[PDB]
Amino acid sequence: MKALTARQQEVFDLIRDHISQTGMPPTRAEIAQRLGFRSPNAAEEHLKALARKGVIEIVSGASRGIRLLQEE
Repeated sequence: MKALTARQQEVFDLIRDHISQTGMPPTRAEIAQRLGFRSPNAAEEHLKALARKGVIEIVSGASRGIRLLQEE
């Protein structure tokens, strides 16, 4: 249906893993630090590619604010 590339699928798996442990979605600092990104704008660009294909809503304003929608 809508296929995800390997490093954007690592960003999507950290969103599902923090909801399964805590209830809530992660910050853009947790996505850059826990997966291992040298520039935090590369973690933000893979998060934008997940919203542009159609799998998440980025709630722009809330720090822990990424709502899980679709995969397939």
